[PDB]
Amino acid sequence: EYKTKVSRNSNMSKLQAGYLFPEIARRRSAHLLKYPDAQVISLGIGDTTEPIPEVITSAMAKKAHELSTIEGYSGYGAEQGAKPLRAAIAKTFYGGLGIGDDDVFVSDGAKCDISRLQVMFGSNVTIAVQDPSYPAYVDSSVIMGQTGQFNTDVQKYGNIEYMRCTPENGFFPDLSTVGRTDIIFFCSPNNPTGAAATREQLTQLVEFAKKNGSIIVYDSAYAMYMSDDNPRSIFEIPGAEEVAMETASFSKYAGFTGVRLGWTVIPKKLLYSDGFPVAKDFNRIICTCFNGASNISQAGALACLTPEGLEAMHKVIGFYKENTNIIIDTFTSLGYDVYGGKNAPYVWVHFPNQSSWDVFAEILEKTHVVTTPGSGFGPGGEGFVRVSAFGHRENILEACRRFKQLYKHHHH
Amino acid sequence: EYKTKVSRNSNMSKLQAGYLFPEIARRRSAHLLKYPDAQVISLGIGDTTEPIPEVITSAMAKKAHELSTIEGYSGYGAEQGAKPLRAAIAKTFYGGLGIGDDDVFVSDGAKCDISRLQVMFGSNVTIAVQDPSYPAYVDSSVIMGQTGQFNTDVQKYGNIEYMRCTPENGFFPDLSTVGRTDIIFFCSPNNPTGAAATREQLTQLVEFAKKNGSIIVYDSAYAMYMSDDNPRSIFEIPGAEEVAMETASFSKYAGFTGVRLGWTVIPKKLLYSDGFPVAKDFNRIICTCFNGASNISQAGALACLTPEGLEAMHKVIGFYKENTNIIIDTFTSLGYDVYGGKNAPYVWVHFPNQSSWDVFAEILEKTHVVTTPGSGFGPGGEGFVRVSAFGHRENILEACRRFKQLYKH
Repeated sequence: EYKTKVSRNSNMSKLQAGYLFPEIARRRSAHLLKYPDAQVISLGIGDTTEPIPEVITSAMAKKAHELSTIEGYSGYGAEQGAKPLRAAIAKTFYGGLGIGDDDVFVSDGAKCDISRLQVMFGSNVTIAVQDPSYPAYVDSSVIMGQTGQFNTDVQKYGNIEYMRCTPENGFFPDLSTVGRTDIIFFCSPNNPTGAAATREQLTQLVEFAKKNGSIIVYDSAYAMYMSDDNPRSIFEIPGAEEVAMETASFSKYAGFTGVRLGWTVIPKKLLYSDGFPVAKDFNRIICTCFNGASNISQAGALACLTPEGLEAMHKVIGFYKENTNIIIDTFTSLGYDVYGGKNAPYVWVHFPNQSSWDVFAEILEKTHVVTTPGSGFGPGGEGFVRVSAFGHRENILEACRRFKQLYKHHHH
Repeated sequence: EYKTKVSRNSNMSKLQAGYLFPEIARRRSAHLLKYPDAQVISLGIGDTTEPIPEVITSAMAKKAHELSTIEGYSGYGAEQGAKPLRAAIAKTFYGGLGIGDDDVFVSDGAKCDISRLQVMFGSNVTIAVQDPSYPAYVDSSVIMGQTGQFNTDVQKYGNIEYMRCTPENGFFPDLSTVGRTDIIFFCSPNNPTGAAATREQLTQLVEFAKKNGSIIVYDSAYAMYMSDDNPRSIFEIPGAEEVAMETASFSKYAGFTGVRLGWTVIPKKLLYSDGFPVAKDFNRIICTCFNGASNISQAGALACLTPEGLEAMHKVIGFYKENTNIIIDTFTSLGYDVYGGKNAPYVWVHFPNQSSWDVFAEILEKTHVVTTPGSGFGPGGEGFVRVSAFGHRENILEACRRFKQLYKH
């Protein structure tokens, strides 16, 4: 067989396996070969299951129809996004926090923004992540060349600062034990633990970043699920504008998981060590490596940020919050320690003295329910299982009755 | 003022200025400040102007409505793209060329694919590009750290192999003078020259890559504008499957510039030096760094690849090709050497002994038409100007009558 003379990217070689969620998909397929008549319920990947509100899809269809008229047709948008959408985002989510429309960059999703920010930061930065955290932060770091090899003894890539978040520290890092890095990826409410940082904790985080001269990348993707009285944006902390940016998405709010629209906010006071504004490099990246969110997706997002859109999103979020309460009540009834669920549409269940992949496998085998093993979100990680609350009501109720059957003899 | 201690990415510092088209749009904005009532006609960035056919928009609207029903709602799609769409692409554009549905990766656009491919290749590869060429290839290379600084004496970034394409060589490089690199970015029909490589030239390119152990990244974004009888896909050349991948987009065929859908084709027999298949690393990038093309955009694309869709696209393409002819006849009547326009919806006009940025500025100032200066596409480059054919018929006619008035005399 012919082979080229080009070397495989050594950063790709550093990666341990496939992305977590593809590997789950594999095990689910293998399960269905074993049990062809199983009624599988997926509470794994956090994918929304209910229809997008009519107020939102009507706007998208209307925009689509307009594209076939002389008067309504539009080509390329500004790659930062439509001005009225940037304005609406700035007002709706950041009004009072000193964010201008020009600080908002509209994307096709937070996942893709993470990787574009990582292209911008480059191979020479060091990163810190919550441990556990959404696996894309770590994986994007490895791909960009920011790390060493994976150490199988500690289950960590070298040169990443994994800030451990545990029942014993209230799922917020002990910052006095955290080494300096250039970047700090910080998610609140956190995926997978569900923990939302308090104002006092975020204040300490900003103070930490300011003293270390770090940039915080704040992921507020689940902030609309907040029930506790905690900040929804990092920009609520005075000083955040000198050390933080924020990334977010409509995915979990509007059912936009397949529609594709997010944003990143980068303040004017966020500067590199030479005084260069970070937002100017992001703008370069966005103009050269991206061609903007879909015009139809942008019109949907614009429809969301209206009285009727906002009411529709509250109703949807409210439905998934009650799904999460059912799940919480289920595991608590069975005697497990269950974390999260209060401020986020998933629960973080403690299965001490077992490996999370084993618990994942046992739940899948016995109940035909897919969950997510905690070690998929990093070594801190082990052994919790994340259970998603997204699903039709009857599917959630049925999953929970299957859990009850599986776990009835465990406690006490 | 407070500054962090994070060091600016030194690859960002390398970049000589803003991206080409934003910098033009700035000059356009300054012009409208100076003359608020100027009737500006834009023939700069190749943005489509005609409405998307109803067959396509009706499919997208229907998909949008379906997302509001229990039965029609869908969340995350496969990051690689809906299997029926990957199948439609494989069959429609590559049927008979040995391309399987699993070799197709559906994206939100070719510009974004070039960047994802460059993340995949990483910092340690060297690149060759046509000179002139579409600026994203070079800029993505600089961003990924594949280059040195910009050299102002030659107008080139260090460590990039600029393959010279000229009227004199038929806009195809003398491959015996081209140094070995890992990657060869090749556009056919080329943007900005309009030149479409013949089957023999492409055969030479494949033979060149094979003996050098290079990967060709073939950009066929304008291939549907082909008039000459030349290959539309690199995979028409036997042996391309061992050395080449292809990228393309719906933007220019369906007016999708704002809708967002393209694809990359990576063949099973394309392997890194250690035997590892390239498509496998691409798939890993796509699962980690991307969440899939919009479901509505995929529905629109699926409707394009039907008899009705293909008919609509043929009609729109034919319209823009007539526009191009008008532009060619205009500049030829004025005594300019004009290249391209046969196989692409833009014309490459030679303005001898003059700076293309100066020409761009004169045209804008005097006629209120925006063009693209050739130096924007690299040192080879100077001083040509690219004129796009995308526009309502009346605006193309008006723009041409403005050029005639300015130059005729």
